[PDB]
Amino acid sequence: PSLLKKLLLA
Amino acid sequence: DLKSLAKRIYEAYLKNFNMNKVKARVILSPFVIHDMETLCMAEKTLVAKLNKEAEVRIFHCCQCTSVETVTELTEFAKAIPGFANLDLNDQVTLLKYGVYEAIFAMLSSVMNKDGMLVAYGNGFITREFLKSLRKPFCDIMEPKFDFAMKFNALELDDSDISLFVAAIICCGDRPGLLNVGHIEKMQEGIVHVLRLHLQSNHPDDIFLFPKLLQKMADLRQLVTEHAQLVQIIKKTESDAALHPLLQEIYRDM
Ligand SMILES: CCC(CC)c1nn(-c2ccc(F)cc2)c2nc(N3CCN(C(=O)OC(C)(C)C)CC3)cc(C(=O)O)c12
Repeated sequence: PSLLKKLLLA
Repeated sequence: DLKSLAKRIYEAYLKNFNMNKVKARVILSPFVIHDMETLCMAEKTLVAKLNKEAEVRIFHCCQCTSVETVTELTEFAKAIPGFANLDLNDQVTLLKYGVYEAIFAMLSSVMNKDGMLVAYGNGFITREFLKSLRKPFCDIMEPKFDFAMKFNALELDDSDISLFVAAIICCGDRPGLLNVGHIEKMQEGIVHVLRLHLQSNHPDDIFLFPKLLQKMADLRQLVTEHAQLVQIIKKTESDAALHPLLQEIYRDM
């Protein structure tokens, strides 16, 4: 799991 | 709904970006950093203490600004109608290749011929002082100033730039995209709305839209050459530890 996915999933 | 697309994108622009053109133009009309002395003077008040070379200090401050802007660009893209409906992998691909094109486009709003704003509008570093730095740190912002000088001559406002940035993010040309036809449809709507907005906002320049199309191609080339400078620093500058989010963005670009 990638950091860009963290900003998109929030 | 495409009737309220320009208004919604402009509002998401004003909502998510701490710095815009009308705010930067107000400040540019604010401590000045023009040498090593004024740089240390500004850092005594705007940076917290918890040692590195001045070129690495400006490097870390600039890359930190990019990290916050990526977060703002992520939230901005979420407010674009249809973006949240895409697959999660497609949303990652659009942001990965789009953020730095939008960042250098938005960078023009805080740039003039003599320098750029830093530290959220609290500082102003001069163009010559950036060129007076050692290589390769002095070769970073110079091509961005050149792009900004031609881009600022178009005299766009925040309403124009908001649609321009939306068109940059919603680009069906990014490598590895899945729903290419639907993203192309999203781009078509944003570009068409941008076309009408440019016709209403800039009736004195009926060829402004093809000018902006060329700026999109200029930004992609400016980013690809910028990524080559990122790898030079990553490989030959140990003190310049690169942010993990920026590591993930530049990787496999
Ligand atoms: C190439 C390594 C890389 C580190 C990943 C880097 N090194 N420098 C640099 C270092 C020393 C210096 F003397 C001038 C520059 C950089 N400046 C950037 N810019 C872009 C956003 N930034 C802004 O203010 O963004 C708005 C206007 C609020 C949207 C100004 C700084 C962006 C990056 C970047 O690739 O991440 C970067």
